Amino acid sequence: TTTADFIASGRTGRRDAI
Amino acid sequence: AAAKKGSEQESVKEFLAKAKEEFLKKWESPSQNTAQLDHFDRIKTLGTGSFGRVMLVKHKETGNHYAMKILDKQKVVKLKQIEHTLNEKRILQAVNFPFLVKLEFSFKDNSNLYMVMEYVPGGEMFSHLRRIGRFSEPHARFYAAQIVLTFEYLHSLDLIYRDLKPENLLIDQQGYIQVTDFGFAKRVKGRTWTLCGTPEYLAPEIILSKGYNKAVDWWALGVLIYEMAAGYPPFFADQPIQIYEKIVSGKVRFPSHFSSDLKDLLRNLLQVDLTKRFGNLKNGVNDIKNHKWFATTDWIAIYQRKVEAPFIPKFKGDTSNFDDYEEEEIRVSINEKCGKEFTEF
Ligand SMILES: O=S(=O)(c1cccc2cnccc12)N1CCCN(Cc2ccccc2B(O)O)CC1
Repeated sequence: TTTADFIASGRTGRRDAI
Repeated sequence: AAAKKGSEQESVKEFLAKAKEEFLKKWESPSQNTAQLDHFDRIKTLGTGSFGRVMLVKHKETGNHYAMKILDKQKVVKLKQIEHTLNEKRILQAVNFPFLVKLEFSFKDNSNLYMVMEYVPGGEMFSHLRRIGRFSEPHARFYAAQIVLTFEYLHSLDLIYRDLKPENLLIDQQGYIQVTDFGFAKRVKGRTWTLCGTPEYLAPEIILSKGYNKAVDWWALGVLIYEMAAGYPPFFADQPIQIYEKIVSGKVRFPSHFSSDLKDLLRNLLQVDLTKRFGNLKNGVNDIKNHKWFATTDWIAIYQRKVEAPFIPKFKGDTSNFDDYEEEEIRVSINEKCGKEFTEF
C-alpha cells in the first residue's frame, strides 16, 4: 500500500528545511 | 443564520483591524532584554539544531516552566540566518493570537540569543501523528480550523508564514495547537522569491523559482490536512528532487477513505495553478471557511477555544514527548561576538 511505501521511505522522521 | 454569519464576518474584520494596530505598535518598538540567563534553572535539553538548542527551564522565582531556544550567534552568522533569526524574535514579540506560541522573555549575551516561551509538555504534532498513524477527518478538521484562522490573522498583517508542517505545531494541554517557528515568516505585500521551506510542503511556484505570494501557505495547509488525514504526505519520495517532480506534476492520489468533501477541498488547496487556489481567489479565506468540509465547524468556538479537543496528550514539567540529548554547557565568551549583526535583538 501507499502507507507501507511511505513507512519504508526513509523520510519518515522529522524533516529539515531546505 | 446568514445574517449571523455576516455579523460574524464583520466581527472578524473589526477584530483584524484592531489586531493590526496593536501588532504595528509592538512591531515598530519591539521589546528587548526582558530577562537574563540566571533567572532560570536549566532542566533538560529538548532539541538540537545546526545553530542552537532548545532547553526545558524553570523560572526560579515563579516556578513556571519554559522552553528556552538558545541560538549561537557565530553559527547563525556562518549559516547566513541573521535575518531569519532577527525576524523570528521580532515577529513573536509582536503577534498575539490563541494558536501561536507565547514569547515571554528574550535577551542576548556575548555569545547567544535567547527566546523564552511558555512550556508545552504535549510536544509536537509530528510525534503523535507518526505514532497514532493518522487522524480521523473530524480530528484533522479540528487542527486545520486553527491553522485557517491563524493564517487569516498572519496574512492580515501581510505576514507570509512559509514554515507549516507537523514538526512546527505543538499540542497544548487543552489539545489545541501552537505554531512554533517564525524564522521564515516575512512581511510582504505581493510576491517574494526566497527558496525556503520543507520539500514535502513546497508549493509548485516555489519549486519553479518564480515569485510566490501567501498562496503558498494555503497550499501547505492542503499538504498538512492530507498528511494528518492519510498518515503520509501527498508527495513523498526518497530524495527531495523526486518529491518536487511529483508536486509540479499536478497529480494527487487520495486514500479511498477520504470523504468527497475532503477530496474536493484538497483539490482546491493543492491547486497547482495558484490563480485558482482556494485562499487566493476573490473571496479570500472565505472560500475555505465556507467549504462543505468545514460545514460543522464553529469558527467562533474554535477561536475562543470552546470546542472540546479530540485528543489531549496524557498529562504527566514532563519530558516524555521529547527525545534525549547529550547535555552540554551553554558557552558565554568573555568577548562580545557579532554585536553589529544582532543589535536589534
Ligand atoms: O522545541 S519545540 O517543540 C518548541 C518551540 C516553541 C515552544 C515550545 C514550548 N514547549 C515545548 C517545546 C517548544 N520546537 C522549536 C524548536 C525546536 N525545533 C527545531 C530546532 C531545534 C534547535 C534549534 C533550532 C530549531 B529550528 O528549526 O529553528 C522545532 C520544534
